[PDB]
Amino acid sequence: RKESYSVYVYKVLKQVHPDTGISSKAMGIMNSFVNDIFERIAGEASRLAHYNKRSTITSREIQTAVRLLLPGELAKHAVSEGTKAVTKYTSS
Amino acid sequence: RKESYSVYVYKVLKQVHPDTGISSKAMGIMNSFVNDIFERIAGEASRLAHYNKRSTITSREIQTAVRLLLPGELAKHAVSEGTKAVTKYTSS
Amino acid sequence: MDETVAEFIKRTILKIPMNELTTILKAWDFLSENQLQTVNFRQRKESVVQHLIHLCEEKRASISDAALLDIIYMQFHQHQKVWDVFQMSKGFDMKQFKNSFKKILQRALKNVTVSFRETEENAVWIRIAWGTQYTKPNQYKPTYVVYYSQTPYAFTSSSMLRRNTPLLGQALTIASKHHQIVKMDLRSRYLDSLKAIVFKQYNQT
Amino acid sequence: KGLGKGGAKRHRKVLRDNIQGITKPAIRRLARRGGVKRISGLIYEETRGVLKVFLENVIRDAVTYTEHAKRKTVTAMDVVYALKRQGRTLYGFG
Amino acid sequence: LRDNIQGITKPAIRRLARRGGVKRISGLIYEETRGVLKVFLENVIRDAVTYTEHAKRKTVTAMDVVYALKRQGRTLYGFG
Amino acid sequence: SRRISRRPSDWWVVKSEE
Amino acid sequence: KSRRISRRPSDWWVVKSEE
Amino acid sequence: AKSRSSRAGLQFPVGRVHRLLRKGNYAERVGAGAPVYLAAVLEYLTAEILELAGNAARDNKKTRIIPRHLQLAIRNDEELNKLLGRVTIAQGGVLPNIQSVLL
Amino acid sequence: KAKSRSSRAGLQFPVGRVHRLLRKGNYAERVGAGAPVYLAAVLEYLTAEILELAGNAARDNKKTRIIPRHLQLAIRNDEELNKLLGRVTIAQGGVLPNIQSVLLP
Amino acid sequence: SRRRQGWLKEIRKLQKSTHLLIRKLPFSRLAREICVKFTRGVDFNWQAQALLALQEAAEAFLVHLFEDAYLLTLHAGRVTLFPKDVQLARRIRGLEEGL
Amino acid sequence: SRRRQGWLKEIRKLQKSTHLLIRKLPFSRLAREICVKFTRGVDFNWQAQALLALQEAAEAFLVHLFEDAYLLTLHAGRVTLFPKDVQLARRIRGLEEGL
DNA sequence: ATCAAATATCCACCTGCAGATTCTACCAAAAGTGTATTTGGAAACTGCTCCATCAAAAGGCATGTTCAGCTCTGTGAGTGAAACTCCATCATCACAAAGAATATTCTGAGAATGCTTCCGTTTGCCTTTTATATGAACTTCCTCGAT
DNA sequence: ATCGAGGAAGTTCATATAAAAGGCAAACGGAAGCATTCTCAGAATATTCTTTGTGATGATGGAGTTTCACTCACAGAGCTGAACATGCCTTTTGATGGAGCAGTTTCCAAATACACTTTTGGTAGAATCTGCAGGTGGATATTTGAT
Repeated sequence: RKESYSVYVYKVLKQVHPDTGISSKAMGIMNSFVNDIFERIAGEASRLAHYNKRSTITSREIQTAVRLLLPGELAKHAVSEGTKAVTKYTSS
Repeated sequence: RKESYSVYVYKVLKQVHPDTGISSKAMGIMNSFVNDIFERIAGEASRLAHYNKRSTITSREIQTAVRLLLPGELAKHAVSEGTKAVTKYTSS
Repeated sequence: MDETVAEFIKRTILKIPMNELTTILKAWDFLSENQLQTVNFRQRKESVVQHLIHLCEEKRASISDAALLDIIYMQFHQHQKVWDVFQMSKGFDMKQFKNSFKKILQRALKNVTVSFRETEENAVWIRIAWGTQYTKPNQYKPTYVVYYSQTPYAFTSSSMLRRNTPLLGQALTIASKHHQIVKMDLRSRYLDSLKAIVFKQYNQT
Repeated sequence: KGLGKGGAKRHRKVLRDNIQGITKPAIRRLARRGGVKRISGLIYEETRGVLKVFLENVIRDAVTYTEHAKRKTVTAMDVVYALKRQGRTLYGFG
Repeated sequence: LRDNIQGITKPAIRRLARRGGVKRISGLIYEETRGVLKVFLENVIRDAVTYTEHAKRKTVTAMDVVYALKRQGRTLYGFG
Repeated sequence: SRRISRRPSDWWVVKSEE
Repeated sequence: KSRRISRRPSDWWVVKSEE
Repeated sequence: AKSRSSRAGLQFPVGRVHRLLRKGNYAERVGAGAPVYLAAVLEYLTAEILELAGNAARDNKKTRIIPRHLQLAIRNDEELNKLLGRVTIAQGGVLPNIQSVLL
Repeated sequence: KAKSRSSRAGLQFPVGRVHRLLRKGNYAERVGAGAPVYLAAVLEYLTAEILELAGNAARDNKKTRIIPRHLQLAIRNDEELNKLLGRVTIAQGGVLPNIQSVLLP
Repeated sequence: SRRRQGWLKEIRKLQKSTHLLIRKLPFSRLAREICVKFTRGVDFNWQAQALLALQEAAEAFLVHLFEDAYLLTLHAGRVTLFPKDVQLARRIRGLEEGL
Repeated sequence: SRRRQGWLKEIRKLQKSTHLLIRKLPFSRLAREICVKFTRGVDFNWQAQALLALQEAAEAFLVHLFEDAYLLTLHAGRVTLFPKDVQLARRIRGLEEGL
């Protein structure tokens, strides 16, 4: 009854490696990794909308949450692959 | 227009010192001490009500948050002085 | 007073349902009923038990008499624990028996299983806890033995702690005026089912 | 320290060892992974000190989540949560 | 090669480490502490100008530094 | 009430029951 | 997918000059 | 015509805690007995770090608590250290610490 | 009928499960429409970046199935994934094969 | 012979693998004794996933302590550790990463 | 006298008081330079509380680095510091207390 | 040795910035009385899951004796940093005008909530099918050590 | 050189353990279209706050010489902690029934928001009224080190 991200992660593995498998406990780490980045980003983005006297987590206040919760070189490639996934969703 | 605790903390000092004064910058530290304890405790008691999947922060789910955010001997008094506040609040 | 008696009483009371909570405390005979007037029972059980703790903190709060509260609790919940039937032979109110109830394991405590609450139909209720020679006893996995001073049958609760089945028979046969103890085919849930299988075969031979 | 006092029966209530199950070569083989090329003869007493004060800063955070939701069983999610507030996030069992 | 980082002057770093209990400073800590201080100010002002450029202003205020040190791990009790 | 306030707080050295 | 430059830990307790 | 705080006997405002603790969305529903019990713990700490500082005012013979005397009241306590672990103080200073070993 | 928002975004991580979790956590009162498409990208790029390194962990150790050791040699041998996961000890893990300096013969 | 090689066979062996290093049943009887000094009286009940959740944190903590304690032995010209080099490796560490 | 006493009378003077130890206008000209290497081209504008907010952290972090880094001098039998004693004290704190 | 300028203390003054005190008026917040609503205690029961034994089972640890690579202390060549006399230039305070930038007030429109219908997609669940890995043997290969 | 002995890849091989394909129910959630709801960008405007400039200014840092205390290699006295070899007691496995205890479902009332209420005292902020701290000087009291 409890849902994972396991089927979605397995599609990412086949997209970047045609044959690489994954063990079951290795799928367990790929869950509690991707909730830890999720709870950091969507937890720290809450603090900005509580700071700047707003009420809506928008598509902008994840972007300044990405530029803090990541180190240097991994930031600029994440955000530039970030906004590309918004523009084609807009002009679909 | 931003409110502080400055009239409150000054009344606490008179209960344990009849003649001690406080400088106007030391009241500023007694702001960000008491909000930092406040923004921890309610910001950590939210995690228990999200864990057990209830929706009421009661007078119980602060108590197990008090026993985490404090060290050893400061725990036993702050909960025992805490429960002295509720018992003469109900039986009024 | 001690400090583990506060955690023990707080967890003992919450096992009782709200129906018979006033039946137990009037029959347990430990606190003054004028304090029961002060304890308003019609409110939340979280605030019920703490006032019961606070009205036991102003008294002696001994672990011996707080153990007696669990014994009366087991008399009114006999449909949960699984029971067993022993019987002795090779040899009344058993007055010389009660003189030395506790003749076992002298290096551990003065009395590990002390219990003084007698019941009619010659029923003795003794709460048997267990420990070892350098460990404190464990007050939450007990063993209950109901023995009669006329029938040599002993009604024994199932022991969640293993390894101590025949020494319980040795601590009961040597302390009595007997020599033999057996293990019959009587292990059921109830005590009225232990009437027509024990009181029918023994009392009408 | 030594609360729930030992002498309820007699002195020396340490009956077999109760602490020395962390064996002599076990603390060796822990340090052999870290790059300790040679261990002095007092670390066998020292690591038993540090490992006792690591459990009292986990289990106090771990039994409290257990005693909160009124249970008698510490779960796997309780220890993962207790180390998460501690500062040592664990990706095994969450 | 003139100025703009040697404003952290030569006896000022000395009088810092006097407070920590350093009896006698060697001859490279005068360059070493100027290295630590530059890699401390790039892990604050990055997080501090981020809050300013987010809520669209041009002024880094007092609350723009107390927050960015709170997310860093160094909560400050002076100004917030 | 009053608790015990311990002035040095020597905490890094492990210390046994003696 | 594209590529970033991912360096082995590139010893960081030793302070770096521009050179 | 009764203040909530005078029902408890403490001093910190019950209602101002009860006002803030809904506006932050810490939970969608806030119990009645909670912001009394939080108003004790927030006072017992602020009545603890003052009494140490207030006894630090006479011992250095300045009758007004200046922000030095908070720094020497926090770091000279075992149990208040672990609470304010990753926290510095403005206008702080350090403990008087040299050891003999350096001197 | 092109109604899967993930396929509309050209991503692979889901969109609607992120949009469901941004309200049951109480992170704000209203959650924007353009937000959880931007959160379903950054978690993809932080999932494709680890497994591309963990994919080269199994190939250079001559096995075909990524075991939890292979993430430990994938994360720590990055620069920036160290400083991201500074508080994370991976279970069934291991440490880096650190040949020290003064152990050289 | 007398001394073929004592340790350098063993360190490169143990860093290669990923086992556990403290045996489970003593490591359970250390926890249950310390679990009963808190929450007095009631010895609790442990899921078997919980004991394998401390042991992948304890034997990942101490292996990070000893390695980071070993960089103090090389700073003093020694090779062997001492309890100087663990007492000093906790005080520098700073009160939140092992007390 | 050849030397009366230099270091001991100066240290117990400085721990007694609560100054700031870096002069403000160089510390402003250090901060504005680092601010303009980010946020390309366009400068910014600083309130006079924020420059007294870093200086109550930078001279609260460097002073807490030196007292911690000095305990690695006494562990080697030295007295003087070195960059062997600062480049080791940024390590053991482990990536979140000075990098 | 006393003379000697420091090192330190107290006693009295003395502004002068700094808290402290009314008193504001009233805005804003809180306190009270019901209306109508609901989470969560509280009781009872299924059945997953873990303590507590017995037992091969050996794998791994405990004890004792040795030994070569350490740890500790002292010396002395060689040195790298505090101390100190000068002196300029770079940090500071005050100001004042200039203003870019911030904050408040005020309006409406594209954007989020909300209920509903209808499908697709994501689960647990075997289920069968399929495979990699690992442990074993296995030999051939082949570094390394004793004549 | 000569050649014995492990040590180490390198190969083969069965083999369960674990995982991938499949399937489909199906319980659940993402989605469309719609109806209605508002938070927040955009523009106009008083106005806090901060940059840029000046001239005094002098405390304070940069340069240099030095003298002593300190870091560094070498060598020898002492002791301590790895290899080792060998019983044996202790940790594993597993299989065990029992079951305490976790998880589910079902009721319902005692506690919670809505909201307008009237109150109201209560806090924040604004001029007035004190006095505690820092600095100066009163320089007397006192231990520093040279004749």
